[PDB]
Amino acid sequence: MAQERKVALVTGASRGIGAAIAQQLIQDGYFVVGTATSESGAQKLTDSFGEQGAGLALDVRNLDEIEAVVSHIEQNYGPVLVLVNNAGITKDNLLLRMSEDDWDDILNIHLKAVYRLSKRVLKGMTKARFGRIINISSVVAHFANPGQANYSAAKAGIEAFSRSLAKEMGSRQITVNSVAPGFIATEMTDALSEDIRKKMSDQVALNRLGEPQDIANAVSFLASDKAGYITGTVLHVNGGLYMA
Amino acid sequence: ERKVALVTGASRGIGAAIAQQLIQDGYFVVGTATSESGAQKLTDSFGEQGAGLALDVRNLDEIEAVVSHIEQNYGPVLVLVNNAGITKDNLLLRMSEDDWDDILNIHLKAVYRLSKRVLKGMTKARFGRIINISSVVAHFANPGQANYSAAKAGIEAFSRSLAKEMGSRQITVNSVAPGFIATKKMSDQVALNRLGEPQDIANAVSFLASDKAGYITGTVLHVNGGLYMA
Amino acid sequence: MAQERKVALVTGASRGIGAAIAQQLIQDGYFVVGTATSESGAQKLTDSFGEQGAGLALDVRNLDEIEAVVSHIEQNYGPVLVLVNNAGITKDNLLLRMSEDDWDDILNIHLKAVYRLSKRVLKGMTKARFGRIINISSVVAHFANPGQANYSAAKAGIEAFSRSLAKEMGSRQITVNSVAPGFIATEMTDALSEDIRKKMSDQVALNRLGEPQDIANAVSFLASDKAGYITGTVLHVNGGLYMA
Amino acid sequence: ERKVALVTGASRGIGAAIAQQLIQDGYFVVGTATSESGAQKLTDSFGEQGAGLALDVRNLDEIEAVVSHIEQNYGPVLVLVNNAGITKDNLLLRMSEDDWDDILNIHLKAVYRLSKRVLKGMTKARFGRIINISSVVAHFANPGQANYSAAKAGIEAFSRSLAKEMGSRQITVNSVAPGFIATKKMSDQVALNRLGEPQDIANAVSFLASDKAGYITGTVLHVNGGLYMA
Ligand SMILES: NC(=O)c1ccc[n+]([C@@H]2O[C@H](COP(=O)([O-])OP(=O)(O)OC[C@H]3O[C@@H](n4cnc5c(N)ncnc54)[C@H](OP(=O)(O)O)[C@@H]3O)[C@@H](O)[C@H]2O)c1
Ligand SMILES: NC(=O)c1ccc[n+]([C@@H]2O[C@H](COP(=O)([O-])OP(=O)(O)OC[C@H]3O[C@@H](n4cnc5c(N)ncnc54)[C@H](OP(=O)(O)O)[C@@H]3O)[C@@H](O)[C@H]2O)c1
Ligand SMILES: NC(=O)c1ccc[n+]([C@@H]2O[C@H](COP(=O)([O-])OP(=O)(O)OC[C@H]3O[C@@H](n4cnc5c(N)ncnc54)[C@H](OP(=O)(O)O)[C@@H]3O)[C@@H](O)[C@H]2O)c1
Ligand SMILES: NC(=O)c1ccc[n+]([C@@H]2O[C@H](COP(=O)([O-])OP(=O)(O)OC[C@H]3O[C@@H](n4cnc5c(N)ncnc54)[C@H](OP(=O)(O)O)[C@@H]3O)[C@@H](O)[C@H]2O)c1
Repeated sequence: MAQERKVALVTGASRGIGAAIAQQLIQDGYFVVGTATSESGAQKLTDSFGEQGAGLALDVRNLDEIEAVVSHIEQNYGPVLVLVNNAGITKDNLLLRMSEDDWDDILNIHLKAVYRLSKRVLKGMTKARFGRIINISSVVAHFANPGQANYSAAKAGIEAFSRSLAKEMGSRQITVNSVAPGFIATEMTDALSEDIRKKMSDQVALNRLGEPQDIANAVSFLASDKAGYITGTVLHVNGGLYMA
Repeated sequence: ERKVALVTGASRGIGAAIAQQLIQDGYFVVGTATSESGAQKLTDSFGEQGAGLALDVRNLDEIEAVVSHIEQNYGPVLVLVNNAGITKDNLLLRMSEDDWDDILNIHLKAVYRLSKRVLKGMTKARFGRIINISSVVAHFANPGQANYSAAKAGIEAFSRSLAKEMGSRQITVNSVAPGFIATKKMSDQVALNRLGEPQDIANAVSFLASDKAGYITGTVLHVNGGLYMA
Repeated sequence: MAQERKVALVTGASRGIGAAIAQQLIQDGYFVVGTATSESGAQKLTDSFGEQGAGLALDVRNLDEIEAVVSHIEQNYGPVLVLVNNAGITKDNLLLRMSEDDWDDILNIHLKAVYRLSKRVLKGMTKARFGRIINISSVVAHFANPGQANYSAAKAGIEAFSRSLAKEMGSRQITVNSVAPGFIATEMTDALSEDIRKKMSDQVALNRLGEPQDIANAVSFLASDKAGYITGTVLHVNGGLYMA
Repeated sequence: ERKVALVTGASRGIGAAIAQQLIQDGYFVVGTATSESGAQKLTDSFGEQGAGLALDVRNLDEIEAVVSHIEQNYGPVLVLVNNAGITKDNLLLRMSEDDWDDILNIHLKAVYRLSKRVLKGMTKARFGRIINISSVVAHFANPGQANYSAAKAGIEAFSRSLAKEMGSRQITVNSVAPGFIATKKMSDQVALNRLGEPQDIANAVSFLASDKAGYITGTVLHVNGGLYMA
């Protein structure tokens, strides 16, 4: 029997936020394809999802890989009808020490990848007259952070891209939205001290760090029928760290 | 039994959809109408999972009597949805003091009054949801609606201040800003090329009132089909 | 000889920001009417402005006073063509201790006064096909501050009011804008300790408290021909305390 | 002598108005064009109060040569106005990699590159103005402009980050977002019921580059006639 569930593609699904998003979309009833940067990582995803998802190796910096991955999904599982752009890294530096590579690599991994993957999935969504593109942004696209001019520019760019695309695709009942996490407990915050986590949580109105599941819950909502009249927005999930 | 939600203006439209959805979600819903007859209709619709009460949100005495009644009979209000409203549009040159004041009182003052009155129960519970219905026109301005736009924008700023005050007690305070909701030129302005339905707003309120939105506070959730985008 | 300069009305011009705005608009060439809450305060303003302005007593809570003041200006100096809504106070309290009076008095002094004064001056601006309404808002209408739910609601309301009015009056070449100060050195910050002023200035990107003249400079710009294509905006003057 | 301003794309339109205004304000203005012929025309327009240089902001080598030349011959760049730009609009389905990349490079990458290159002189002076020309469409979205809107929104966020980095040295970093500027259906969307002129933008840049805006940093100054309001 053929794969019959709607297909979601979640980039960077190995851990933390990406992993929680992938698992929640599986629980919601999607067939989930998740990506990792290595075959070994991809195989781990495959095993975690069991027979309701697949893991694929992908470096989102490369158009040929993006095209190959989506073609593979279309040929084996179905058209990508939910796209979650989550994969990313940071290369922080004050501008006076921010190299051409530091800049280009971050813009390519974040903003260029959103452009490339969004463009590649539009045809299938158009034919379906259904689609969800959900981009993971950051509180830092709103609240200024020194040392992250590259990351902030990319994430803000993604939000503006999302608005333009939402206008273009709305008549096909495709929604395009962003989710902007605040302080979410991840590998990186785990590496910080208890004292610094307390300083962080004191700035959050809710007085605690969030969890990957909080971001998964937002993505889940946006990907659902409960959010069909929401498009071109940023859904802030930061515990009142930043309010708009 | 269940946690109690209070939904103001639950007789029809958006409020009715919200009240019915929160019932389906598992809340005991107290819905309000401006008449005793409207309040009875709600009691009859909700049956065992809710109650109807008459309330004019312009009046502090009624607000205090209504919440007291709920506390005596059903339990503390742990989800407050401030939805009751009207419009009295006019270009500023034709906008009377009464038209200004009545809109500010029904929308913004009521949010201040009801929010203040429910804080103690939420604080004791270390749980709460205050969900205020705003509007797209608090962002995308419309001539003739200076009173309504001022009130809804006020509500949003109120909500941010209160979110900061109450967050440590795990009370979230948020706004939902509907676009054009059906109660051709309009739907052409919307990216999705259709008007919204009350259920679209109920769905957003339902999300916010749930554990799925436990880390969301002080925000505006825009439900407008791409009529206005941030 | 009759009063020939364009007339500006600046509410609460006794000190700090209001005083600096009034004096700058005089330097710009306006005839400035400033207000104070007492006759004694009004007389001080009269003397400070010399023969290029007037002081009038006004409590902006009262419609009859607002109407009387503007009528007086029209009968003696000219139509109000620049309106600067600056007068105000705070009555801070956490919501559980914020009384009906605390709420009503702040909404009336800030938002109702803007509505009342704006409405009262429109006819003269309409006839002139020139007008500037400039409302003094606050960073707190944007950046959440506990204890100021009344003040934040009023200032945010003023900004939304300004947008609606800007749409209504734009075809008459009347602009309606707000200026949102951050940490400005005033009587109130003078009353704080050196330590607390240092904590404040550490949060400002420019690493210092602003001065009343910084707000006057913004108001001056908006009231000028250099800002004739700017309407319905908030001009933030906070040294990068809050960025949008 | 005077403080040096660099204005990219000063040949015509908004950039030309900015360059002429900054001259009137008292800056020595270095303006740029994409050709040697265009650069000569600027040198001739500016006379004693400015110079023209050829620059394609897509190229890092040219950016570095241009600023070095200015530093050798005129003084450190203390006011940088990033204005040079083009559009390559298309619906996303027809937007090629080249059309994406070229817009990102000319707009956003150039702002990164030029800002980085001028920091040292501004830091030494403990004075600086970086003024980036954005656009209303970074806020009020337009179909067909996903590349341009992404770049301009990126520029604004870049500007906020840099404003935080450089503020202690009294360097301000701000964006000016023009609406429809003339270079009927359009002017009906504008509250002021007319298109803007290049001078409206020059006036806003002039304000920001002056001591009258010494406490303004990390902001967007909207100059759009009420086409889009915050
Ligand atoms: N954590 C937070 O608090 C926070 C706050 C704001 C925004 N965000 C955003 O939320 C998203 C999740 O971030 P995170 O902190 O959870 O990340 P993370 O735990 O570090 O995970 C990174 C993921 O992205 C993948 N990845 C890295 N480089 C890649 C490339 N070139 N191509 C394809 N995939 C690549 C990684 O693959 P491998 O595992 O195979 O290396 C991994 O799955 C990001 O977009 C981030 O910017 C997070
Ligand atoms: N519809 C839209 O497109 C739209 C867009 C943006 C925002 N909103 C907001 O959504 C909310 C609901 O709007 P709607 O379109 O559903 O309105 P609606 O269909 O006219 O319903 C109004 C409700 O409020 C109640 N109400 C009116 N005045 C009241 C008072 N003084 N005290 C107590 N209750 C009162 C009414 O009670 P009775 O039935 O007893 O009269 C009714 O239940 C409002 O806050 C509105 O501003 C709506
Ligand atoms: N200072 C800051 O850092 C800051 C920050 C954000 C926003 N703001 C805003 O900027 C404006 C200036 O504030 P400020 O702190 O400079 O004020 P301030 O120095 O305390 O001056 C208050 C002024 O308003 C007048 N006033 C008070 N109550 C009045 C009433 N009922 N009717 C008429 N006039 C009245 C006072 O008159 P008398 O002198 O006769 O009493 C005085 O001239 C205000 O709107 C404020 O909300 C200031
Ligand atoms: N016009 C509007 O309504 C509007 C609205 C929003 C934003 N803006 C922004 O305002 C800025 C100026 O726009 P405009 O309307 O004045 O444009 P314009 O009249 O077409 O002028 C463009 C300028 O940029 C230069 N330029 C183009 N490509 C370049 C490159 N690769 N390297 C260096 N310089 C280059 C041109 O030089 P040559 O003369 O040598 O070709 C010219 O001086 C742009 O950033 C634009 O995005 C304009």
